[PDB]
Amino acid sequence: MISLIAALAVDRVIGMENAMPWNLPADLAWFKRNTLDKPVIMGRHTWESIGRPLPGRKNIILSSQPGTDDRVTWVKSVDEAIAACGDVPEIMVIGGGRVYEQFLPKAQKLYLTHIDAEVEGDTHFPDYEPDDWESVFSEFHDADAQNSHSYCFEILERR
Amino acid sequence: MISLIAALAVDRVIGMENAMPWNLPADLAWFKRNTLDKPVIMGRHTWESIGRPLPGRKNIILSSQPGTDDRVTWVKSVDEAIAACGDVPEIMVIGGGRVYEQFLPKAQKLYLTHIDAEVEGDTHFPDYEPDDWESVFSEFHDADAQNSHSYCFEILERR
Ligand SMILES: Nc1nc(=O)c2nc(CNc3ccc(C(=O)N[C@@H](CCC(=O)O)C(=O)O)cc3)cnc2[nH]1
Ligand SMILES: [Ca+2]
Ligand SMILES: [Cl-]
Ligand SMILES: [Cl-]
Repeated sequence: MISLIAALAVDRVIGMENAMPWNLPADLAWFKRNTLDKPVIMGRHTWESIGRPLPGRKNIILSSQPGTDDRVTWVKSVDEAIAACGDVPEIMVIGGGRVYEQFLPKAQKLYLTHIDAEVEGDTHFPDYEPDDWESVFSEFHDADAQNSHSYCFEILERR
Repeated sequence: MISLIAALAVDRVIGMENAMPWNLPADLAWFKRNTLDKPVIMGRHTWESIGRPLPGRKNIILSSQPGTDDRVTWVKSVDEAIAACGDVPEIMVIGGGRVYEQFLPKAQKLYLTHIDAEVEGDTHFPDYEPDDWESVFSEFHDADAQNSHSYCFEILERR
């Protein structure tokens, strides 16, 4: 099955190119715990934000352009990307925006981090109609010495 | 000599009730490059925020309270903190606010990172007179894929 994981600010704004104005190590640990040992599919901007292959995961880059690197798999289409993953229980789609747009319709699960931050932004996580999704897990956390803002982890299941 | 190093948001804000709302790996790399192989003096709250000893530097904690950790050196006064540095050419003071206020009078150099971020702070860098310091290095950078805000590196020397 296919899953989407993302960090959303107020109004569902997500990053486009520059790094988001927040510092949430708790959220990065959550991203890690949930994607480890799984293939991850991402767009070119996400690849640049990351800066190197995510370890312990199969890195698949979906893009209309040229693979600048031999350590990851570069695909030009969604079907190629899915194929690249092979036969696994869960495929993780890590963004950015267009990439989430493309896999949404095929997704069965969503791992979202809702962050209490108002950021001005162009892109938004695709519109998802909850009556179509079941919220099965939600856990809020306050900001602290290590996390710049309040955040709530949430898992949703496609009904 | 004694130097102070700090990251300042607009209005000299240096800390908030929670972690600062930004993600600036390049600033962190500049901090490391400038403190590596040097003794570092910090207050207890800064220490708590860090979590561990900074590798490759001698860590000195200035605080009225007793120890807590055996991997660093705990001191009770500024004189004590200085003496514990020994014979080194430059001592780095890394905050917070109170520590910076107390050591400014003896400092000859400032390594500052001005970050374009408007936040409500809790603590601020002490007020310094621009006429008393000479900027001998400055370098501006916009936010990018990995850094959330624009920032400018600056080194000032006491006139
Ligand atoms: N929840 C969630 N949070 C995010 O921050 C997020 N980021 C992306 C894309 N951006 C990034 C940027 C960096 C790393 C990263 O360095 N992760 C390391 C963890 C290292 C660490 O814990 O510092 C990884 O190993 O997963 C991951 C995704 C996608 N989905 C997200 N989803
Ligand atoms: Ca100058
Ligand atoms: Cl992308
Ligand atoms: Cl402190």
